[PDB]
Amino acid sequence: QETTRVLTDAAINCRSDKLNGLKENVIIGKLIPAGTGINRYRNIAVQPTEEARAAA
Amino acid sequence: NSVPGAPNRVSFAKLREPLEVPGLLDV
Amino acid sequence: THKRRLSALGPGGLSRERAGLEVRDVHPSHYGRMCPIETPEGPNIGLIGSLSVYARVNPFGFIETPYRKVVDGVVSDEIVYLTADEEDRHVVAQANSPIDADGRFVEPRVLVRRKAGEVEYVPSSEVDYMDVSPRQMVSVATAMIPFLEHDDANRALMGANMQRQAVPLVRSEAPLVGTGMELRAAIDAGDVVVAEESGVIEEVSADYITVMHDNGTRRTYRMRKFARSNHGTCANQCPIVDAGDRVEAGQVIADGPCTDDGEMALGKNLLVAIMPWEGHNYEDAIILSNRLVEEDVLTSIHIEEHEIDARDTKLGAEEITRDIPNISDEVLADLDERGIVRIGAEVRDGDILVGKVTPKGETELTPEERLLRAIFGEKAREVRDTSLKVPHGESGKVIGIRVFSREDEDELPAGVNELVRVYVAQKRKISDGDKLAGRHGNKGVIGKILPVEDMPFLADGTPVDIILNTHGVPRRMNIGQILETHLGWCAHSGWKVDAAKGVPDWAARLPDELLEAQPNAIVSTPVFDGAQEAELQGLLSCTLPNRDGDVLVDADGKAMLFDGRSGEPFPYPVTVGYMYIMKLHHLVDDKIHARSTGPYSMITQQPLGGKAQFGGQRFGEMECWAMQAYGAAYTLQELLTIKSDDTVGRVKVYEAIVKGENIPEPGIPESFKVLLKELQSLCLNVEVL
Amino acid sequence: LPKLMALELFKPFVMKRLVDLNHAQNIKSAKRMVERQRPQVWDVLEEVIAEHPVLLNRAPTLHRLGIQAFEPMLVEGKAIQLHPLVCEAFNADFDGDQMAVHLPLSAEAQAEARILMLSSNNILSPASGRPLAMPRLDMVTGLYYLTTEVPGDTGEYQPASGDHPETGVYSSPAEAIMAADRGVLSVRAKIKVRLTQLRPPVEIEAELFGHSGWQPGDAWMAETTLGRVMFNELLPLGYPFVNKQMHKKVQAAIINDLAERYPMIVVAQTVDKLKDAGFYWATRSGVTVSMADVLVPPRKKEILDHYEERADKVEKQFQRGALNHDERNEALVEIWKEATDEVGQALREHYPDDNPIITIVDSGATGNFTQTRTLAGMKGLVTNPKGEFIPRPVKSSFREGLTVLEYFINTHGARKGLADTALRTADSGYLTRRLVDVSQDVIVREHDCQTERGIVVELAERAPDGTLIRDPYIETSAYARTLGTDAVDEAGNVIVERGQDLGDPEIDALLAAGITQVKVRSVLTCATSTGVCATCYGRSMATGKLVDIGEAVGIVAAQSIGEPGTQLTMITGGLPR
Amino acid sequence: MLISQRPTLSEDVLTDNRSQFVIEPLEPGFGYTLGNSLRRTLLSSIPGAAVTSIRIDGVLHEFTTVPGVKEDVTEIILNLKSLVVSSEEDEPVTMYLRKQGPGEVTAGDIVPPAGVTVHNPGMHIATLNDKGKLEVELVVERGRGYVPAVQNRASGAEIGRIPVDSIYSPVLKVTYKVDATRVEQRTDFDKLILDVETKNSISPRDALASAGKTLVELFGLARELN
Amino acid sequence: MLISQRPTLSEDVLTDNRSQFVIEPLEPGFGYTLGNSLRRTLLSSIPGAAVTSIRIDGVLHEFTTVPGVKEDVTEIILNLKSLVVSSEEDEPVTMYLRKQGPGEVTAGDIVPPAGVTVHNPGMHIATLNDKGKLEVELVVERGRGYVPAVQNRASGAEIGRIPVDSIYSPVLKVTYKVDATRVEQRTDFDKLILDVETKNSISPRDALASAGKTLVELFGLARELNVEAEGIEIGPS
Amino acid sequence: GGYDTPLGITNPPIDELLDRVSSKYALVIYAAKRARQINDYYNQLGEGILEYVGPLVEPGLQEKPLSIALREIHADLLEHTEG
Ligand SMILES: [Mg+2]
Ligand SMILES: [Zn+2]
Repeated sequence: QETTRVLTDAAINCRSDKLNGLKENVIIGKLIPAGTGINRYRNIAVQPTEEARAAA
Repeated sequence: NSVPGAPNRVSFAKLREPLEVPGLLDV
Repeated sequence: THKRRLSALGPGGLSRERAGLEVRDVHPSHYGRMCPIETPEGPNIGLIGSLSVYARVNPFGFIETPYRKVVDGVVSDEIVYLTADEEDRHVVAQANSPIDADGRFVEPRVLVRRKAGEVEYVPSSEVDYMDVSPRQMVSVATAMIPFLEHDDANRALMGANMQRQAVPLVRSEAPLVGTGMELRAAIDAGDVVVAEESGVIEEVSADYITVMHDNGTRRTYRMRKFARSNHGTCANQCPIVDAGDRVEAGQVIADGPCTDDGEMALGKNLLVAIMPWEGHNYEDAIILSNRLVEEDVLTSIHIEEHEIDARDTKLGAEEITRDIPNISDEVLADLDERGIVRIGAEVRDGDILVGKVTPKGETELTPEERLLRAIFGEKAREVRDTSLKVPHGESGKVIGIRVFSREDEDELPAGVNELVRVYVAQKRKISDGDKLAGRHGNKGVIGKILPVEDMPFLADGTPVDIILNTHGVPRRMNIGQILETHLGWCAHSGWKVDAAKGVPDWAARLPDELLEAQPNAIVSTPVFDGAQEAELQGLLSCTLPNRDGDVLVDADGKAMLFDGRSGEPFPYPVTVGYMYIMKLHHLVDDKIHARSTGPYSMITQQPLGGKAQFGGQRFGEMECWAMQAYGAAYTLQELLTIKSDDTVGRVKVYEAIVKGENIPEPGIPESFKVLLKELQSLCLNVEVL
Repeated sequence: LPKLMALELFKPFVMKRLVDLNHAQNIKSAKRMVERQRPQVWDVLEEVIAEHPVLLNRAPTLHRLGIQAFEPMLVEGKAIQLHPLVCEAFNADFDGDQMAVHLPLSAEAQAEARILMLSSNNILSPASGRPLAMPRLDMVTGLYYLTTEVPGDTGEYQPASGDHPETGVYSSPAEAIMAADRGVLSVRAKIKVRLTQLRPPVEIEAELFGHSGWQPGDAWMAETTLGRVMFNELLPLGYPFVNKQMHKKVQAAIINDLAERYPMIVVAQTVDKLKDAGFYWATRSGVTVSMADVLVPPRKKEILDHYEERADKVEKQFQRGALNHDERNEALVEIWKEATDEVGQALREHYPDDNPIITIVDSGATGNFTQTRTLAGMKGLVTNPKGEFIPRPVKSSFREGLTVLEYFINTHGARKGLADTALRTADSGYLTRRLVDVSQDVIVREHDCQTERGIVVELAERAPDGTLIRDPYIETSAYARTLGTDAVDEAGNVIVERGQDLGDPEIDALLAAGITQVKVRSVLTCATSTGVCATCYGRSMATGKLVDIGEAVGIVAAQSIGEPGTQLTMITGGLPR
Repeated sequence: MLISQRPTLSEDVLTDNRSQFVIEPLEPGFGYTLGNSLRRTLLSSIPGAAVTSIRIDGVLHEFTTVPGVKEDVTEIILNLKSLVVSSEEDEPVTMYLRKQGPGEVTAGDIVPPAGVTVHNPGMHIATLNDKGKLEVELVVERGRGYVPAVQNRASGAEIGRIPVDSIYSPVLKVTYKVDATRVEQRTDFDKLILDVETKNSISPRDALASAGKTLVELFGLARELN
Repeated sequence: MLISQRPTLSEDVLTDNRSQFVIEPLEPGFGYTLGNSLRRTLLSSIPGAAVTSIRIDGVLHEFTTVPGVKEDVTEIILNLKSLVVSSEEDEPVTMYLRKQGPGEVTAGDIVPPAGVTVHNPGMHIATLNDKGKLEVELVVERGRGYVPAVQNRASGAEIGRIPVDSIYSPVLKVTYKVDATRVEQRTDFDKLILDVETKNSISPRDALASAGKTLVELFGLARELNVEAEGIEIGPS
Repeated sequence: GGYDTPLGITNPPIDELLDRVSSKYALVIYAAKRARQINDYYNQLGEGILEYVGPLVEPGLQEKPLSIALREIHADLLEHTEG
């Protein structure tokens, strides 16, 4: 509530986000850093064994 | 009971009713 | 019940959220004037009152109530309309009182109320005024509900509210057991032909009755035939008498809706079972028997109306005609000479109702389609193919055709040249899931429509109709159905009490002349003065059987039944009997919605939902919280982007589904960027890094 | 799945598939042919539905499990059939509710359905670890009738030898099925067989075998009824016998242990078998309701009269002016409550146990005995809509039939009763919503924080006159915890080391130690910057094992606390407290 | 011991439409399943005759009224649902019914084509006055069991065609009961009596033995076929 | 009539005598017409042989003691119960099992007379501790189904012969369930599930044809009133 | 161990499958990227050949590639890395 004063002071502050919060990441609609959003989990290299690839 | 074309329906009234029901649309 | 209705809110009245929960509750002054039972279940409790039976309006604008006045232990018939204000000073007596043949009390000590409303117990000296009756705290629709005194008032509020939502059937058999209200109800309802003048019948029709008054003149009486409701139900009327009958002023000549023989009927008498069975009565699930759908005993009538006009636009005029743009002729051979379809066509969804066509203007085409039109050698026209078609999941015949026109003297609002209306009716079978209930607040939906053979049945083999579950009994406190189960089977069975030497003590008082019953009987019990419990057990003691000497129902009111599935008898006797039930209006076409792709808003890109729209499904907030609780974020990115607001993705993912290719990556929600432009409107250097 | 709605949903997919085999020229013959609903779509439709998940919702959304996944197949008609056990998580009743439909298209989300959102594997509470698809009312009375124990039954194990043998012995279970299906052998009788496929309890196969009481092919005598036999036939092969009457708490312990020591897939199989047999006997149990079933309390009248002379003396003493208003008011409160207590005790004391009415709450299915006391007996004291009790009191019952006046008073507590419901379920999501707000940055971050601080646990305090009494509240406190400190004994040795999951055998071991204080790692000491560590948190309620890395626990905590706040009733003890 | 004989049947006639059928001896507890078997058959599995559809010249659709008659059309539909007829051949033949003047529309007033008969001639249908005319044609078809209403638009019928649900059912009520000796030296045998009442179309021998032939037909693959 | 489909039968082979049957398709509602019917049918329509009465020397008065062996009396009873024997003679035939000294007696250790046969001779029966000479009398006759234990016609006057239950049915367990698959093309037709438990004496396929054959033989009573009746037809193979 | 036969979606059980991945998440993304390679592969199989290969395990008659990727996982025929 009272969103105007909530904005205009931070504009003086020129503060930004860290995209750390997730409800905000809903607002931007990008992937949240929770559940299926961690980089170690969404950055998997997927490739077979070469022995199964020898079967062809 | 004060209705001309009424079919009979048997009741369990132990009392009587001295005053009948008024007209409902009279409100 | 829409009339006689007491409302609190409104202009000149309170605000709904800005009125506390203190005006809502009842106060002991509410007695005898407004029934506290009838109110809607939602956010209106205490806001909508219901006016009682014997109330009357003060010319000043208040409630007046008649009361019997007693002098010195002599109750007079002196009917005195009274208000609550003077009632505070005075002494109100008891309805069920030991009154001895004059107005004289057996007991000297009487329960009484003070002006506080506290219940005090007094000697018989001060009493000036007496109640006129029981049921004084009871409204009209409340008064049609038997055995109220044995069940919960909350459940009474439920099923009492439910009975206004009943639907008419096509048969209207009278209920087996009721009270002294239903015959008294419809005669003041005014949907049923009441005899105006005492005369004799001259000649009737299927549609009119020409009466013969005793003094000279005659009069015809046109009954209404299949009139449409505000909700689409049937208002057909039908004669019940012959052509030569000596009738009297006030008598019933013909009934219309759910009434029969002068009294209301909300359903049929059916054979009930109280066992739990195979999870098909699992927590108020309800099952049926096959005979009823084939004997059509629950068939409904539903009339749905459509309406469209011919108008004028800036370019020109709308056109109703038989001339169509590019179309089949199979979709035309059931239409008349001048557009609209003819009498008695059976439609399916997507069929064309009225041939409507408007001019386009003067546009250009793609060269490729213009090439194809040269290939197929047919330019169409400079018009638009925008005709009236039927909405979906809808069928039935069209009966009436109504049509107006501005040039044909018809008064109708401006800009419009011509008007048409369509009336579409349909017989609907009863099927699964529809809303069924009994009078005691019990309710539920149809799970399974069985065959006729997998069914509980008697030693005489007679199949049952429905089966109800056990556990609706204890926690919901609704044993009045059990009461009318015993009394109902007493009515279907019939008795003749064998007390030829001495009357038993249960039947020693109640009426006389009642100790027989020809079966298929017509009985009633009032609200608070009906039967008593030992009497109910007493009527079971006489058991006039169907054909042969056969006590199917014992002195405990249960029967021995066979498996309808494997065959063996059951190792316990089972409570069974008859119950009067009813049907409501929440059919499965009403609340069904479904959509893959349809119209959208013009403000936002969101799907739009209304009647003729497919509807859309509003997805909330805590839902999204639980989606976070899974952490299935790709689902969320699917939901809020390609399904909600980004236009340019919808063509991509839809076309990918068409080709069966890969799911494309969800692009930037453009609806998000709209906020950024709003910030850029207001002196904000916003920026992403 | 209702099929008209199904074909209405799956339109572009079936429009793709029907053209692929040459039933159509294009998209336009496809879509138009759908709008004609020609009969060639249906055999296509079974191909296009299978292996594709679906999602369903019921408003309002209380906790997480109110939306779960399934694989649909076709259902005739316009009604949605449903497996009954999800009604607990849905808080559902067959009154005429609605449920929603959802559908993913990206196969990533389809895997999200088929692995996490699938209802097959969300079985326990995220808040307590008890199950949710644990069976209920009709399965409860089915198993309770099927497993109750009745002496004096037909053909029961006799022995009166001296003229004829013991006569309660049978070789195979199917033998006892056959003789049971003849009318001679009765179902619910104590009999003796030898079981060649099932496992005896610990004491029996301990002395029989010692090394291993394996039971594929070796037998052992017993004495039970046939119902528990075919009960444990539905159990898995490795699990031993039970031989008790089935209570909801007992079966809760059964699903608890089998949920512990076994993989997940066997559980749902066993449960579906249990609802099958439980319906099968839930039919033949024969539980009816008659007017004769509700009996009459015989000498309740003299108790009423006794407290009428008491209340008459008291109100006479108020009429004299010997005491004031509130004192006689409270005197009537206490005296009539004592009348209520006596009629309750005599009420339960009067009945036999084979009343089907009491048998419901004897199983602990639904309601309590107070609802019976309102049913048969007396109602008693009604509150004001203000809130004060009313001194009349209510003396009769529903079964006795009321007067006008008592019912007219019962209006108050009824209607003021139903006033509060929408107030509760409305106001709960407000506070709950703020709990969702402040907690939204509470995730799992890493594996191990490795501080050494930690909280201490009460751990079944001494009471040295018995020297060990058990904490009742172990269950929300000691399980799913990790040791940051080594468990030390009377001087001895470290019996339990740093870092174990602290289940029931830890309670057994440290209970065998007899100690009451162990410093245990918690989340309050976590020294990470943002988020907390899995060692700091412990076993999640979901898997019953250690929580993974990709979790945000605060949301589940928010739904867990904010969820059951509807069911709070009655200085303040209420929910706005 | 293996007691060796074969049970038999006989008939005891109660009325024209109702009769008794005794079967003995039996295996112990056996006749329950056979009884539910034959009952469950006779509630479902007997072919018969039923009128299907009609046409009246004075109407186009259902929900209007004829001048002169007293009754609306749907009530007449519900009346003619309660009729009974028997077919000889197997093809959709037609019927007729025409009447002028005041009176009561009886079932015996109808002209039959050769091959069909109706077993309740005085059954009430409707009434008329001086001013009324009766016209109705009737289409009776052969089949079994229940059928719902077929679509006119899917069919190739005219505008005046009225599809109504048809029920092929001769039977009214089937029940039975047992008599179990179970003598206490284990030579046990039982006794079965059967009672079925049809709706005056065919004899109980007809549906009884015919349904039995359907059973013997039904268990052919249950024999050494596999 | 004609059913306008054709139901089929197929057996599925589990372990030795654990056959499994399905039938598709059936119109509603006909699984329940033959589920419990085939249950009671294969239950008690086929003859068989079982233990009729027994007497052991020295077990005259004390009903629970046999010296020289570990086993009590009632164990010998139940162990002799699960013993398959097939015969053809309409008579209570006498048998004798006898053995001196210690030993572990098996099912093949008895001398059979002519007309009987043992289908599990390697089955264990009894163990003899030391120097306990055995002699057991055995009676087996033919018959059908399951019987309760008959009180013998002596009423106390019996020499010590012990009659028990006789299980003449070679079947062991019948169970089944239904389903109603293919609801649209077949228009809500059905699906049959069968499961039978069988002794080692014969294949359950053999018992299937014979018992259901006798079911067909049983409704020929219904068939012999109207040859020219109207039944519903399946058709040829 | 020996449990039952599974049916459709619950075939295969996840119990062996949860052994292969330390979490559930990388199991999800694992099968996800694999199935993306397959639905690449059939619309690559139609026109000219590429270095895309597969499927390693035989399918049914009409089977969606999601379950095909699942049976590739249960066959234990490939590996992965984190990110
Ligand atoms: Mg509900
Ligand atoms: Zn940490």
